[PDB]
Amino acid sequence: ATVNQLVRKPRARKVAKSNVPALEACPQKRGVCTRVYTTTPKKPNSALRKVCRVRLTNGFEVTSYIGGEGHNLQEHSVILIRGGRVKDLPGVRYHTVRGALDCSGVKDRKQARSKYGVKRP
Amino acid sequence: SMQDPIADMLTRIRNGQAANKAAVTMPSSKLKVAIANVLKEEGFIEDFKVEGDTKPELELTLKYFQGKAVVESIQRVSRPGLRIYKRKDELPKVMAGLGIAVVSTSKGVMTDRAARQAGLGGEIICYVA
RNA sequence: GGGAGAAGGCACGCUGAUAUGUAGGUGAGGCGACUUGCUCGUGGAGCUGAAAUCAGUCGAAGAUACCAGCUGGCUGCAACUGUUUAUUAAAAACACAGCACUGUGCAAACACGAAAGUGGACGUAUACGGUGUGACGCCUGCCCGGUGCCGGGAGGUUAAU
RNA sequence: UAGCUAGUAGGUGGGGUAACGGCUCACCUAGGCGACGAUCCCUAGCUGGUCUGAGAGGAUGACCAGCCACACUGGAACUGAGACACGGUCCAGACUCCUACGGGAGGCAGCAGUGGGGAAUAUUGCACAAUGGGCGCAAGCCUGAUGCAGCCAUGCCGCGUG
RNA sequence: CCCGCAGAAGAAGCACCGGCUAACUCCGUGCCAGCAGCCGCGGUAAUACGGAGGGUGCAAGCGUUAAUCGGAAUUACUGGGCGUAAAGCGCACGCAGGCGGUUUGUUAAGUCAGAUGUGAAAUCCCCGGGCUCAACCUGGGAACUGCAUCUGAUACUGGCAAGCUUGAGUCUCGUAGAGGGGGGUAGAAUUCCAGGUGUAGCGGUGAAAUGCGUAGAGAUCUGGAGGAAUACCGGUGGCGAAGGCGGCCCCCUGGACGAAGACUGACGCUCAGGUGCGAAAGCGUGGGGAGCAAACAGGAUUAGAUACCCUGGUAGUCCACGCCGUAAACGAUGUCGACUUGGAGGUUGUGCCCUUGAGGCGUGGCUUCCGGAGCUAACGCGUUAAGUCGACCGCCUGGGGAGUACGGCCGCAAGGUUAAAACUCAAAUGAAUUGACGGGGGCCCGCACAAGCGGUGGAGCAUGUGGUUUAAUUCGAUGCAACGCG
RNA sequence: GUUCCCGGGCCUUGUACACACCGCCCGUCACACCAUGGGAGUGGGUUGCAAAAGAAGUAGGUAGCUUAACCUUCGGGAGGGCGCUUACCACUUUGUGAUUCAUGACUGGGGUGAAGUCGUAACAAGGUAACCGUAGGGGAACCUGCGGUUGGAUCACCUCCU
RNA sequence: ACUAUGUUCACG
Ligand SMILES: [Mg+2]
Ligand SMILES: [Mg+2]
Ligand SMILES: [Mg+2]
Ligand SMILES: [Mg+2]
Ligand SMILES: [Mg+2]
Ligand SMILES: [Mg+2]
Ligand SMILES: [Mg+2]
Ligand SMILES: [Mg+2]
Ligand SMILES: [Mg+2]
Ligand SMILES: [Mg+2]
Ligand SMILES: [Mg+2]
Ligand SMILES: [Mg+2]
Ligand SMILES: [Mg+2]
Ligand SMILES: [Mg+2]
Ligand SMILES: [Mg+2]
Ligand SMILES: [Mg+2]
Ligand SMILES: [Mg+2]
Ligand SMILES: [Mg+2]
Ligand SMILES: [Mg+2]
Ligand SMILES: [Mg+2]
Ligand SMILES: [Mg+2]
Ligand SMILES: [Mg+2]
Ligand SMILES: [Mg+2]
Ligand SMILES: [Mg+2]
Ligand SMILES: [Mg+2]
Ligand SMILES: [Mg+2]
Ligand SMILES: [Mg+2]
Ligand SMILES: [Mg+2]
Ligand SMILES: [Mg+2]
Ligand SMILES: [Mg+2]
Ligand SMILES: [Mg+2]
Ligand SMILES: [Mg+2]
Ligand SMILES: [Mg+2]
Ligand SMILES: [Mg+2]
Ligand SMILES: [Mg+2]
Ligand SMILES: [Mg+2]
Ligand SMILES: [Mg+2]
Ligand SMILES: [Mg+2]
Ligand SMILES: [Mg+2]
Ligand SMILES: [Mg+2]
Ligand SMILES: [Mg+2]
Ligand SMILES: [Mg+2]
Ligand SMILES: [Mg+2]
Ligand SMILES: [Mg+2]
Ligand SMILES: [Mg+2]
Ligand SMILES: [Mg+2]
Ligand SMILES: [Mg+2]
Ligand SMILES: [Mg+2]
Ligand SMILES: [Mg+2]
Ligand SMILES: [Mg+2]
Ligand SMILES: [Mg+2]
Ligand SMILES: [Mg+2]
Ligand SMILES: [Mg+2]
Ligand SMILES: [Mg+2]
Ligand SMILES: [Mg+2]
Ligand SMILES: [Mg+2]
Ligand SMILES: [Mg+2]
Ligand SMILES: [Mg+2]
Ligand SMILES: [Mg+2]
Ligand SMILES: [Mg+2]
Ligand SMILES: [Mg+2]
Ligand SMILES: [Mg+2]
Ligand SMILES: [Mg+2]
Ligand SMILES: [Mg+2]
Ligand SMILES: [Mg+2]
Ligand SMILES: [Mg+2]
Ligand SMILES: [Mg+2]
Ligand SMILES: [Mg+2]
Ligand SMILES: [Mg+2]
Ligand SMILES: [Mg+2]
Ligand SMILES: [Mg+2]
Ligand SMILES: [Mg+2]
Ligand SMILES: [Mg+2]
Ligand SMILES: [Mg+2]
Ligand SMILES: [Mg+2]
Ligand SMILES: [Mg+2]
Ligand SMILES: [Mg+2]
Ligand SMILES: [Mg+2]
Ligand SMILES: [Mg+2]
Ligand SMILES: [Mg+2]
Ligand SMILES: [Mg+2]
Ligand SMILES: [Mg+2]
Ligand SMILES: [Mg+2]
Ligand SMILES: [Mg+2]
Ligand SMILES: [Mg+2]
Ligand SMILES: [Mg+2]
Ligand SMILES: [Mg+2]
Ligand SMILES: [Mg+2]
Ligand SMILES: [Mg+2]
Ligand SMILES: [Mg+2]
Ligand SMILES: [Mg+2]
Ligand SMILES: [Mg+2]
Ligand SMILES: [Mg+2]
Ligand SMILES: [Mg+2]
Ligand SMILES: [Mg+2]
Ligand SMILES: [Mg+2]
Ligand SMILES: [Mg+2]
Ligand SMILES: [Mg+2]
Ligand SMILES: [Mg+2]
Ligand SMILES: [Mg+2]
Ligand SMILES: [Mg+2]
Ligand SMILES: [Mg+2]
Ligand SMILES: [Mg+2]
Ligand SMILES: [Mg+2]
Ligand SMILES: [Mg+2]
Ligand SMILES: [Mg+2]
Ligand SMILES: [Mg+2]
Ligand SMILES: [Mg+2]
Ligand SMILES: [Mg+2]
Ligand SMILES: [Mg+2]
Ligand SMILES: [Mg+2]
Ligand SMILES: [Mg+2]
Ligand SMILES: [Mg+2]
Ligand SMILES: [Mg+2]
Ligand SMILES: [Mg+2]
Ligand SMILES: [Mg+2]
Ligand SMILES: [Mg+2]
Ligand SMILES: [Mg+2]
Ligand SMILES: [Mg+2]
Ligand SMILES: [Mg+2]
Ligand SMILES: [Mg+2]
Ligand SMILES: [Mg+2]
Ligand SMILES: [Mg+2]
Ligand SMILES: [Mg+2]
Ligand SMILES: [Mg+2]
Ligand SMILES: [Mg+2]
Ligand SMILES: [Mg+2]
Ligand SMILES: [Mg+2]
Ligand SMILES: [Mg+2]
Ligand SMILES: [Mg+2]
Ligand SMILES: [Mg+2]
Ligand SMILES: [Mg+2]
Ligand SMILES: [Mg+2]
Ligand SMILES: [Mg+2]
Ligand SMILES: [Mg+2]
Ligand SMILES: [Mg+2]
Ligand SMILES: [Mg+2]
Ligand SMILES: [Mg+2]
Ligand SMILES: [Mg+2]
Ligand SMILES: [Mg+2]
Ligand SMILES: [Mg+2]
Ligand SMILES: [Mg+2]
Ligand SMILES: [Mg+2]
Ligand SMILES: [Mg+2]
Ligand SMILES: [Mg+2]
Ligand SMILES: [Mg+2]
Ligand SMILES: [Mg+2]
Ligand SMILES: [Mg+2]
Ligand SMILES: [Mg+2]
Ligand SMILES: [Mg+2]
Ligand SMILES: [Mg+2]
Ligand SMILES: [Mg+2]
Ligand SMILES: [Mg+2]
Ligand SMILES: [Mg+2]
Ligand SMILES: [Mg+2]
Ligand SMILES: [Mg+2]
Ligand SMILES: [Mg+2]
Ligand SMILES: [Mg+2]
Ligand SMILES: [Mg+2]
Ligand SMILES: [Mg+2]
Ligand SMILES: [Mg+2]
Ligand SMILES: [Mg+2]
Ligand SMILES: [Mg+2]
Ligand SMILES: [Mg+2]
Ligand SMILES: [Mg+2]
Ligand SMILES: [Mg+2]
Ligand SMILES: [Mg+2]
Ligand SMILES: [Mg+2]
Ligand SMILES: [Mg+2]
Ligand SMILES: [Mg+2]
Ligand SMILES: [Mg+2]
Ligand SMILES: [Mg+2]
Ligand SMILES: [Mg+2]
Ligand SMILES: [Mg+2]
Ligand SMILES: [Mg+2]
Ligand SMILES: [Mg+2]
Ligand SMILES: [Mg+2]
Ligand SMILES: [Mg+2]
Ligand SMILES: [Mg+2]
Ligand SMILES: [Mg+2]
Ligand SMILES: [Mg+2]
Ligand SMILES: [Mg+2]
Ligand SMILES: [Mg+2]
Ligand SMILES: [Mg+2]
Ligand SMILES: [Mg+2]
Ligand SMILES: [Mg+2]
Ligand SMILES: [Mg+2]
Ligand SMILES: [Mg+2]
Ligand SMILES: [Mg+2]
Ligand SMILES: [Mg+2]
Ligand SMILES: [Mg+2]
Ligand SMILES: [Mg+2]
Ligand SMILES: [Mg+2]
Ligand SMILES: [Mg+2]
Ligand SMILES: [Mg+2]
Ligand SMILES: [Mg+2]
Ligand SMILES: [Mg+2]
Ligand SMILES: [Mg+2]
Ligand SMILES: [Mg+2]
Ligand SMILES: [Mg+2]
Ligand SMILES: [Mg+2]
Ligand SMILES: [Mg+2]
Ligand SMILES: [Mg+2]
Ligand SMILES: [Mg+2]
Ligand SMILES: [Mg+2]
Ligand SMILES: [Mg+2]
Ligand SMILES: [Mg+2]
Ligand SMILES: [Mg+2]
Ligand SMILES: [Mg+2]
Ligand SMILES: [Mg+2]
Ligand SMILES: [Mg+2]
Ligand SMILES: [Mg+2]
Ligand SMILES: [Mg+2]
Ligand SMILES: [Mg+2]
Ligand SMILES: [Mg+2]
Ligand SMILES: [Mg+2]
Ligand SMILES: [Mg+2]
Ligand SMILES: [Mg+2]
Ligand SMILES: [Mg+2]
Ligand SMILES: [Mg+2]
Ligand SMILES: [Mg+2]
Ligand SMILES: [Mg+2]
Ligand SMILES: [Mg+2]
Ligand SMILES: [Mg+2]
Ligand SMILES: [Mg+2]
Ligand SMILES: [Mg+2]
Ligand SMILES: [Mg+2]
Ligand SMILES: [Mg+2]
Ligand SMILES: [Mg+2]
Ligand SMILES: [Mg+2]
Ligand SMILES: [Mg+2]
Ligand SMILES: [Mg+2]
Ligand SMILES: [Mg+2]
Ligand SMILES: [Mg+2]
Ligand SMILES: [Mg+2]
Ligand SMILES: [Mg+2]
Ligand SMILES: [Mg+2]
Ligand SMILES: [Mg+2]
Ligand SMILES: [Mg+2]
Ligand SMILES: [Mg+2]
Ligand SMILES: [Mg+2]
Ligand SMILES: [Mg+2]
Ligand SMILES: [Mg+2]
Ligand SMILES: [Mg+2]
Ligand SMILES: [Mg+2]
Ligand SMILES: [Mg+2]
Ligand SMILES: [Mg+2]
Ligand SMILES: [Mg+2]
Ligand SMILES: [Mg+2]
Ligand SMILES: [Mg+2]
Ligand SMILES: [Mg+2]
Ligand SMILES: [Mg+2]
Ligand SMILES: [Mg+2]
Repeated sequence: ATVNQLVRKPRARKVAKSNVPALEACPQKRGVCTRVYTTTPKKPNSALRKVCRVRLTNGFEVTSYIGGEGHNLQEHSVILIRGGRVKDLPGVRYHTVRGALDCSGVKDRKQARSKYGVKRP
Repeated sequence: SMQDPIADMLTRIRNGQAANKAAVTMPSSKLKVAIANVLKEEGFIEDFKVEGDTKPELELTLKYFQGKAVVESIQRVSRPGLRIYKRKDELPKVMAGLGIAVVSTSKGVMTDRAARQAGLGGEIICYVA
C-alpha cells in the first residue's frame, strides 16, 4: 500500500515453484530404473504400494509409482515417467506410464485401458 | 499536518450529514468556494456564506430530504499524493450519470456534465453521489 | 599492525638528442641599501649535477665481475625478542609480559650474620617476599575422606617445675 | 554486486574516416559516470504480434512480415557501389580426411538424408508451368527462391459411418 | 468438378457413472489387491477397488501428462491489508526524497483543447465478396489505446516575485511534577564483630531431616562496623520520546502547561540510508559485597527428582569507566493534522462573582472507567477510535523448513543484524457457539462419608467363572451394569 | 454432623478437549527413507589482474634484390614490386586471484514414516500459572536465577472495619 | 504436601 511506496518497490509477483522437476516443460521422460520395491503409505491407508527409484535421462533421481495390478519392472528395465503425485506415499511425485517401453500393460483389463496401456480384447 | 484542505472540507460535509447537523463551519479559500458553489448550484447544499475579512470562515448549510441525508457518498479522487487528470472523452460519470464529479477545468471549476458539453477535461476533484 | 620482499612480472649497457650538461644544488663581479658589519636583499658569472623521455647502436648475454632472498601448501610444540649444558644436546628446556594463591602494618615478612649490624628500602599493601601458571581469545567443572595449611577453644592425654 | 573509471572526461594541433567524432595520436587541463542503480553477476535476439483477461494487466515472441546478429572455432584485410564476404580469400586451431609422405583437402545454423541427443517433429520426389530473383537486345539458360507432391488426426473445418 | 454402375455393402471408438460434476445395480475382493484432481474410498452387504450389465459425455477422435493465463480482490494501479488471524521498526533526531496553510501577480513545465505528421503490411474488430458449406482466402472501413511537433486555455499542480495569518516558532510571567546528572546526609531494619545476662534447645516443615547449640546457642541487652534499599504518604496519582524514574537537602540542568499580549511570517509534516538513546540478563577493567541468589553441596520428596520444599552457598545483584543492542521493549494498536452525540471520576491550570462559611459557574492541558451512532469475523473500539478523511513511512502475502543456513556488516565474546532455497503438509490460524472436562468457584443431594452394626477376604463344603486337561469337557454372559448369570 | 472419599444435580468460569481427561500432547533416544548446511579436500566451467608470446594481414620505415606504359641527355630519373624491419595483434605459454557447478571420509541439524523406548513439558490454578528476553545447569521434554507481559486462576476459609 | 500413563484406524 501507499502509491509512493509501490513506485519505490513494485509488487513482487509470487513465483510459484512447479510440483514436478522433470525440467524444460517436458510431458514425459525416460528412466533407467533402480530398486523396484514396496512401501507403506500414511495413516488412514495401509497397503504395500509398488514403487521404483528412477535414474532419469537428464540426471535426476526420482521415485515413481507403478499403477495397476502387477508389473514386469525389475533391477533395470527402461521405463517412461509422467507427472502426478500419489498423495499417500510421501516423496513419490511421479507415475510410470504403463504400456510405454519395457513397462508392459496390465494383464486382463477391460474398463479404462488407455490408462494402464492395454489393447482391445 | 493539513496537507489536503479540500478533502478536509468533504469530510466535514460527510461527517456533518452523519451527525444530522445543520451547518458546517471551516476555513475558506478560492477553491473551497468554487466547489461549494457547484454543490449548491446542482442541489446537495442549501445556501452558504463567506463571513469574515481577515480570517474568513466559510460555513455551509446541509440539506436533508427525509430523515436520510442528501449527500449519500462524497469522496476525494485527485488527492495530493496522487493527482488524477482525465481527458475529455475519458471523464467519469458517477452513479451512471445521476451523481456528479466535480472537475477543475481550464474554464473554471464545473461539473462533469458541463465539461463534456463545453468540450474539455481536467483534474477530477471529487465524486458526489 | 600484519602475512608481505607474499606470489609473479617488466625495465636496466653504450651513444647522441630534449639540454654546445635539465630540474635541482650552487653561489661570484655587481647594485640597493643599512650603517661600520663575519651587513640585509637582490643579482645570478662559473663550478656541480641527478632522474627521465625519445632516437640510434653492439653483444649469445647490459643488476654482465665481486657483491646479492630460493619460493609456495598442510601440520605438531612453544605466544613473541631473549637465555641455556665454556669443550658431543640451542630445544618443545629456562626466562618472559600477563594471571592466581599466599605471606608481610614497618624494629615488615624474608635473607646474610653466634652478635652488632646489613639488604629488603632511604621502599610502606596501586608496596614488598614466596609459590605455581605462562601473551592474547573462549574457559577453568565435582571431591576437604587422606596429607598439609588455617581457625577454634570446652574435654581427654601431656614436659620441665 | 557500492563504487567504477586513465584514451579514462574535455581542449589545441597533426594524421585518418564517404561522412562527424578519443575514431586515433601528441601535448594540455582533472575530470566523467554513480542511489532517477554506475560497475560486476545471471538470463535473454528485438518488434508487429500471439495466447489469455470484463478490462487493467499476466504470460509469450513457433508459423507470416520488419530490424539486428551470426556462418567449423579465433583473427585479419583484399575486392568492390555495397562485405571486413553461409556455398570468396588469407593465416591459426580443433576435428575429419586422400596420398606417390613432398604435401593436399574440408566446412549442411541452403534442400533432402544419416548417426547421436531426445518424451518428441517428415522425401537423398517432381517442376520452373506460374510468382518474383540473377545475367542477356531477346530467345532463352539458371533457380531445393517459389509452386506442387510425400509423410504425420499435429491442429482448425466439412461430409462420412445409412 | 461432372456424370456411370454396384451393393448397405468398406467405414466407431473411450473416457467416465461417491461430492465437486451429467450417469446406477449385481457379483468378486476383504485397510489385501488397488483407486485418487481435491475431499477421501477398501477392516466380509463397496455406488469410489476388479469384472459384468446399465447409463452419461464427447465422437474420428478421446482421454492422461506438461506448459500459459483465468477463476486468485491469493502482490489488490483499477481492486487487499497490519489490536487479537501473516503483518507498526523498542523509541527518538534528521540530510536526500515524498507531501504541503493562504492572497495577489506572472509564466506555461505538468494538465487540458485543437490541428498536422506519423503509429509498415499482415493480425484483431465490423459490413461485404470468393471457394458446393466451413475452416481458409479476400475488398473496403474502423482501429493501431501511441509518439512528435505546432497553436491556444489558466481552474488546478509546479517554477518564480510579493505577501498574510489561522500552522510553526520566539519573548514576558507564574504553577505542578519519583524528568535528568553530580554531591551530601537521615532513620528503621538486616548481617557480622566485642562484651553483659542466661539455660536448653533453636531453626525449619505437609511431616521430617541436613544445619546451628552445654565450647553455653536461641532469646535478651549494650557498643561498633559495613553494605543495600528507602515503611507510612502512595492513588487505575505525577514526570519522561521510549527504556524508565520514589527518604530528606543544596549545586548545574532539560522539558511541560497555563495567562493575556507583542514579534517572526509557512520557517511546516513525514522520513529509505544515517546517527542517538535503549529494562533485565550478559561482557571487559578497577573497586565493593549486608541481604538476596543462577551454578554448586547436603537433607527431604519420589518408582527416579539433574526439579518443586528445606539448610548452606559462589558469579551476579551495588559504584566508576567502556561494550552489548535485545524483551510479551505491549495500549500486542507507526508519526502529524482536521472532523463527528454523551456520562461518571482523577489530576494539574487559569478567569468572573460574595472569601460574603471547606462557595459556585466557566474555559484550557494530561488522564481512568462506562457507553451512542459508526466500524469490526467476532471479541470489542468508541472525541486518548479499531469512526470519518488526508500526508508520509515501516511491514504482510498458507503452515512447517526458519527468523534457521550461506554471505556481508557489527560485537572481546555471548551473539546481533540483514535473510534465502531444496524438501514437506492440506492445512496452520482468529474470534465466538453448544457440550464435555478441571488436582477452578458457589449452592444442594444420595449407606457418599462420618456415627454404628453385622459381614467377605482365613477354614471346610455348595455353586459359577477363569484356566488347564480331555475324544468331548456344547454355547452364550465377562469392568460398576459377567461370574448360585441364560 | 457435611471439611474430605465416590457419584449425581444446577449455576458460573477457564480449555490447545469434541473417540469429548480413559482427552489432547512435547522432546530426546532407536530404526528407514528424502532433501539439506559444515568438511582434509578433489575434479571441472567461467573470468579478473600481471606478463611472455607474435602466425597472417594492415600501416610506418628501408642499407639489399629487382623493374613493361610516364620523364629521358637513350646515362638513367621517377614510381612500383619483392626481401628485411618496427608497430598493431590472434593462437599458445606462465603465475595468481575471484566466482560458480559437481563431488568427498565424517559430521550438524531438518522433514517424513498405523500401532518401538524414556519420561510428562504444554492445554484446566495442567497439579510449581504460562509465556518473552537473557545467563547457568541438566538424558529428554525442561529446571533455576534476574527483569518484563497477562495472551493467568480463585479472589466466603481467615478474623476484624467503615 | 507429592500423586505418572492410556497402542492404530474407524462408528457419529
Ligand atoms: Mg501403513
Ligand atoms: Mg488525444
Ligand atoms: Mg599490507
Ligand atoms: Mg601461514
Ligand atoms: Mg606495509
Ligand atoms: Mg617483490
Ligand atoms: Mg620479486
Ligand atoms: Mg608466505
Ligand atoms: Mg656498467
Ligand atoms: Mg647527453
Ligand atoms: Mg651549465
Ligand atoms: Mg640552476
Ligand atoms: Mg643557499
Ligand atoms: Mg661588491
Ligand atoms: Mg641563470
Ligand atoms: Mg634568485
Ligand atoms: Mg660546467
Ligand atoms: Mg630504445
Ligand atoms: Mg637499447
Ligand atoms: Mg666493445
Ligand atoms: Mg642485438
Ligand atoms: Mg636485460
Ligand atoms: Mg647476476
Ligand atoms: Mg637479499
Ligand atoms: Mg589446524
Ligand atoms: Mg603428530
Ligand atoms: Mg596430529
Ligand atoms: Mg600450540
Ligand atoms: Mg620459543
Ligand atoms: Mg599458549
Ligand atoms: Mg643464547
Ligand atoms: Mg650468560
Ligand atoms: Mg652461551
Ligand atoms: Mg655443549
Ligand atoms: Mg658436556
Ligand atoms: Mg637457537
Ligand atoms: Mg651445538
Ligand atoms: Mg613464553
Ligand atoms: Mg661470628
Ligand atoms: Mg638479631
Ligand atoms: Mg634493617
Ligand atoms: Mg639508599
Ligand atoms: Mg597481596
Ligand atoms: Mg617458564
Ligand atoms: Mg610451564
Ligand atoms: Mg589466556
Ligand atoms: Mg575472559
Ligand atoms: Mg575436615
Ligand atoms: Mg596453624
Ligand atoms: Mg590455630
Ligand atoms: Mg591448629
Ligand atoms: Mg563507398
Ligand atoms: Mg561517437
Ligand atoms: Mg481476446
Ligand atoms: Mg475474454
Ligand atoms: Mg481478472
Ligand atoms: Mg519479451
Ligand atoms: Mg524456427
Ligand atoms: Mg514451414
Ligand atoms: Mg520463410
Ligand atoms: Mg538497421
Ligand atoms: Mg545498425
Ligand atoms: Mg563475423
Ligand atoms: Mg555479417
Ligand atoms: Mg553454415
Ligand atoms: Mg565464411
Ligand atoms: Mg571466416
Ligand atoms: Mg570467422
Ligand atoms: Mg567496376
Ligand atoms: Mg565500405
Ligand atoms: Mg558467398
Ligand atoms: Mg554449406
Ligand atoms: Mg587445410
Ligand atoms: Mg538439412
Ligand atoms: Mg533422423
Ligand atoms: Mg524443360
Ligand atoms: Mg521468372
Ligand atoms: Mg539484366
Ligand atoms: Mg536494352
Ligand atoms: Mg517482343
Ligand atoms: Mg523468363
Ligand atoms: Mg532446377
Ligand atoms: Mg521452400
Ligand atoms: Mg483429422
Ligand atoms: Mg488427418
Ligand atoms: Mg498418433
Ligand atoms: Mg462424384
Ligand atoms: Mg448405383
Ligand atoms: Mg439395395
Ligand atoms: Mg439394385
Ligand atoms: Mg457396422
Ligand atoms: Mg491382508
Ligand atoms: Mg460394508
Ligand atoms: Mg457389493
Ligand atoms: Mg468402477
Ligand atoms: Mg458402456
Ligand atoms: Mg487432445
Ligand atoms: Mg495462474
Ligand atoms: Mg490477479
Ligand atoms: Mg491498493
Ligand atoms: Mg487479505
Ligand atoms: Mg498468536
Ligand atoms: Mg499476529
Ligand atoms: Mg511501532
Ligand atoms: Mg510501538
Ligand atoms: Mg524496517
Ligand atoms: Mg525534508
Ligand atoms: Mg515542495
Ligand atoms: Mg498550495
Ligand atoms: Mg493554497
Ligand atoms: Mg502567456
Ligand atoms: Mg504545457
Ligand atoms: Mg505533455
Ligand atoms: Mg495534446
Ligand atoms: Mg498496421
Ligand atoms: Mg467475412
Ligand atoms: Mg460464398
Ligand atoms: Mg457464404
Ligand atoms: Mg481468419
Ligand atoms: Mg480482409
Ligand atoms: Mg486493409
Ligand atoms: Mg485513420
Ligand atoms: Mg488570467
Ligand atoms: Mg494564476
Ligand atoms: Mg501558480
Ligand atoms: Mg521563553
Ligand atoms: Mg518559567
Ligand atoms: Mg522535579
Ligand atoms: Mg518544580
Ligand atoms: Mg523527588
Ligand atoms: Mg527527580
Ligand atoms: Mg534523580
Ligand atoms: Mg530533580
Ligand atoms: Mg550469614
Ligand atoms: Mg556468661
Ligand atoms: Mg549442646
Ligand atoms: Mg550471640
Ligand atoms: Mg543473640
Ligand atoms: Mg549499631
Ligand atoms: Mg563486612
Ligand atoms: Mg555506617
Ligand atoms: Mg548505597
Ligand atoms: Mg510524555
Ligand atoms: Mg505521559
Ligand atoms: Mg524504579
Ligand atoms: Mg540515598
Ligand atoms: Mg532548568
Ligand atoms: Mg522550556
Ligand atoms: Mg517552551
Ligand atoms: Mg501559553
Ligand atoms: Mg500577531
Ligand atoms: Mg508583519
Ligand atoms: Mg531507518
Ligand atoms: Mg548505545
Ligand atoms: Mg540501566
Ligand atoms: Mg546489568
Ligand atoms: Mg562468562
Ligand atoms: Mg561486571
Ligand atoms: Mg581478560
Ligand atoms: Mg574484572
Ligand atoms: Mg569485579
Ligand atoms: Mg559473601
Ligand atoms: Mg550432611
Ligand atoms: Mg537437591
Ligand atoms: Mg512420583
Ligand atoms: Mg522401582
Ligand atoms: Mg534420593
Ligand atoms: Mg540462602
Ligand atoms: Mg556471596
Ligand atoms: Mg556514585
Ligand atoms: Mg535498535
Ligand atoms: Mg551501540
Ligand atoms: Mg524484537
Ligand atoms: Mg515495559
Ligand atoms: Mg503494560
Ligand atoms: Mg512488536
Ligand atoms: Mg497510529
Ligand atoms: Mg513522536
Ligand atoms: Mg519522526
Ligand atoms: Mg487525531
Ligand atoms: Mg492529537
Ligand atoms: Mg465527562
Ligand atoms: Mg475533570
Ligand atoms: Mg468503551
Ligand atoms: Mg470532545
Ligand atoms: Mg464526544
Ligand atoms: Mg476527552
Ligand atoms: Mg483530541
Ligand atoms: Mg485510525
Ligand atoms: Mg479492524
Ligand atoms: Mg514510520
Ligand atoms: Mg518490506
Ligand atoms: Mg512474502
Ligand atoms: Mg513457506
Ligand atoms: Mg531471538
Ligand atoms: Mg541468525
Ligand atoms: Mg558462516
Ligand atoms: Mg567486525
Ligand atoms: Mg570494536
Ligand atoms: Mg570479528
Ligand atoms: Mg568475555
Ligand atoms: Mg556469558
Ligand atoms: Mg481459540
Ligand atoms: Mg480466545
Ligand atoms: Mg466441583
Ligand atoms: Mg464407615
Ligand atoms: Mg465391622
Ligand atoms: Mg473383619
Ligand atoms: Mg452367616
Ligand atoms: Mg471371612
Ligand atoms: Mg479378593
Ligand atoms: Mg473363604
Ligand atoms: Mg463355559
Ligand atoms: Mg472351563
Ligand atoms: Mg461361537
Ligand atoms: Mg449399578
Ligand atoms: Mg455388560
Ligand atoms: Mg448373582
Ligand atoms: Mg462430586
Ligand atoms: Mg434442580
Ligand atoms: Mg446455562
Ligand atoms: Mg487462559
Ligand atoms: Mg479437534
Ligand atoms: Mg491423562
Ligand atoms: Mg531438544
Ligand atoms: Mg523437533
Ligand atoms: Mg550435505
Ligand atoms: Mg556439501
Ligand atoms: Mg570443496
Ligand atoms: Mg607485447
Ligand atoms: Mg608478423
Ligand atoms: Mg627491364
Ligand atoms: Mg618509356
Ligand atoms: Mg633502364
Ligand atoms: Mg625506390
Ligand atoms: Mg557418516
Ligand atoms: Mg558413520
Ligand atoms: Mg513394547
Ligand atoms: Mg518402563
Ligand atoms: Mg504436566
Ligand atoms: Mg512449567
Ligand atoms: Mg495448581
Ligand atoms: Mg509436578
Ligand atoms: Mg505448571
Ligand atoms: Mg496456564
Ligand atoms: Mg525462555
Ligand atoms: Mg537465549
Ligand atoms: Mg540456555
Ligand atoms: Mg550447558
Ligand atoms: Mg544420564
Ligand atoms: Mg537446577
Ligand atoms: Mg520468573
Ligand atoms: Mg509412556
